[PDB]
Amino acid sequence: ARGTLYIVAAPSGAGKSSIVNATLARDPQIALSISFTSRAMRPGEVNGQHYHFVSAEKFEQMIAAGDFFEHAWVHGDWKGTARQSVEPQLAAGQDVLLEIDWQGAQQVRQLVPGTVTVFILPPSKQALQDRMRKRGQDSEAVIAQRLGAARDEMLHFNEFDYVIVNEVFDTAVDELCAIFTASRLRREAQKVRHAGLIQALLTP
Amino acid sequence: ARGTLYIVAAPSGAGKSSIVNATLARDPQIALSISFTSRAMRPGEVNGQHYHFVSAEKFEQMIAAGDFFEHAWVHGDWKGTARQSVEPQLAAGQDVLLEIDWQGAQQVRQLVPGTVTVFILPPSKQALQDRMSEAVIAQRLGAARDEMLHFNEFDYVIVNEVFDTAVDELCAIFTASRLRREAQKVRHAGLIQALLTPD
Ligand SMILES: Nc1nc2c(ncn2[C@@H]2O[C@H](COP(=O)(O)O)[C@@H](O)[C@H]2O)c(=O)[nH]1
Ligand SMILES: Nc1nc2c(ncn2[C@@H]2O[C@H](COP(=O)(O)O)[C@@H](O)[C@H]2O)c(=O)[nH]1
Repeated sequence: ARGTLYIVAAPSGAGKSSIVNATLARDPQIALSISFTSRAMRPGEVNGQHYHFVSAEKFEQMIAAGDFFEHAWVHGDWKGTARQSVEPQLAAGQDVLLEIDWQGAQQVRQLVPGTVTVFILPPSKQALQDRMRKRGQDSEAVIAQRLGAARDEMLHFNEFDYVIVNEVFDTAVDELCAIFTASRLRREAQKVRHAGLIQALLTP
Repeated sequence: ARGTLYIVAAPSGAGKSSIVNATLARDPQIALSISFTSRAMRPGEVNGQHYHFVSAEKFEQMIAAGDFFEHAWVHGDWKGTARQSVEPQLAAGQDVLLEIDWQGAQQVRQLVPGTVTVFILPPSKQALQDRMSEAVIAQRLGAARDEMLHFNEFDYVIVNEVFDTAVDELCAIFTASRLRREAQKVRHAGLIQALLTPD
């Protein structure tokens, strides 16, 4: 039985990665994917942990080679989910969670129909600024640019099945866990998981 | 934000009632709806607890008056959800849970947009038989299979193997359903407008 594909999107600085990491620790049957990006490393980021950082030429080499399940030009740099991070896992029955923008989510929706997609909103525009200057010394000009890029991402929230507002951290984690739990209870998934039981109950 | 309408159906002997009651204890923002029925009261039954018991003539008067949100002929008697048990609560932002048969669930799905329907199955054929005179027992098992044949009409399916897990799963369904986009667009309309407006 194929794994379920999950998408959790949010502008950076809304706290999605902390929510996802806490959610997966509680629900370990879902694997996280590490994206590729040609954007420059920001302070505090670790290559091979937050992203696989590569050159633009290497990334475009990987585009041309067909290495990406989805990829997109995100805020003036390449971002991408490697084919090897998703397609074999899903084919092997492993659930996979992608943290990608709306452009990537749209490509994934056309590739995998039943993807479960969640958007996480910050509790205010101010909340975005606060989390950004606690991740590293960014200039006012860069903070203004990233805030603008955040609004651009949030304009596409309506494309997602669920919306979580990250007001209380432990509550947002509970809510993302409820969404993941509920998705395994959907009729079509349960028909597969309990096919034998259903056959027994409906037999005369 | 309007309340959500939830439907939980199951054959007899699947344990649905205990799961629903335990779920309501955990989630007090959910009102349970008391159905009307024309079935005769058994000695000791309390009108207004499990049902609002009325005469068949009164039930049929309510059909004719359009008073029922949904109603059906269930196991040889009338059963019905009165409009007044649903529409005011939902309009006041209170979630409402209906315990009705598959015939009723079909009517509600067509009427109310975001209706969430859940079907609960026993963990095995033996477990169903155990929970249940040979002809009466066979009759009740036959009614159970007829009910379970319609599980495919429901959005979610819970197999009641472990009780506390079944309650967690029902709670997860209620929680997740409130996070659905269209509900959140209403609930957070002001926040969304601010976030999407430029400087
Ligand atoms: N399409 C796509 N977007 C990604 C990928 N990885 C991260 N992003 C998204 O790019 C945006 C910018 O993230 P940041 O550059 O601040 O780390 C975020 O919305 C993030 O989720 C990816 O693999 N594909
Ligand atoms: N359509 C409909 N079915 C109901 C209603 N209340 C109970 N039922 C159904 O009637 C059947 C018998 O319920 P009982 O009274 O025997 O516990 C169950 O399948 C239950 O779902 C109602 O308001 N409407």
